[PDB]
Amino acid sequence: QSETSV
Amino acid sequence: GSVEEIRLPRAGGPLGLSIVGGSDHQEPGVFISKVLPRGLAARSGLRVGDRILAVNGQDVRDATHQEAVSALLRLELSLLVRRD
Repeated sequence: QSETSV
Repeated sequence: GSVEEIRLPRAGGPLGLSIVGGSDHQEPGVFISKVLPRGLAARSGLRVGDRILAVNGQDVRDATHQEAVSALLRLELSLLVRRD
């Protein structure tokens, strides 16, 4: 699991 | 719920949003987990909990996390999202 900020 | 297109200008700054989920990461889909309060995504109408359906016309409903990341980074950015 991950959260990717862009 | 409801489906909206949200168009953002590609002006060279961050989009100001974060995503979670993906077809590799129960409730299926790629979701907006954070919208930075004064960033471009917030100003443009994006909201936490929105599901990203399409990025510049490209279907990401069943995309992996990394597939959705790549589509977002790829002149304007069109995000088809579902909410509610």
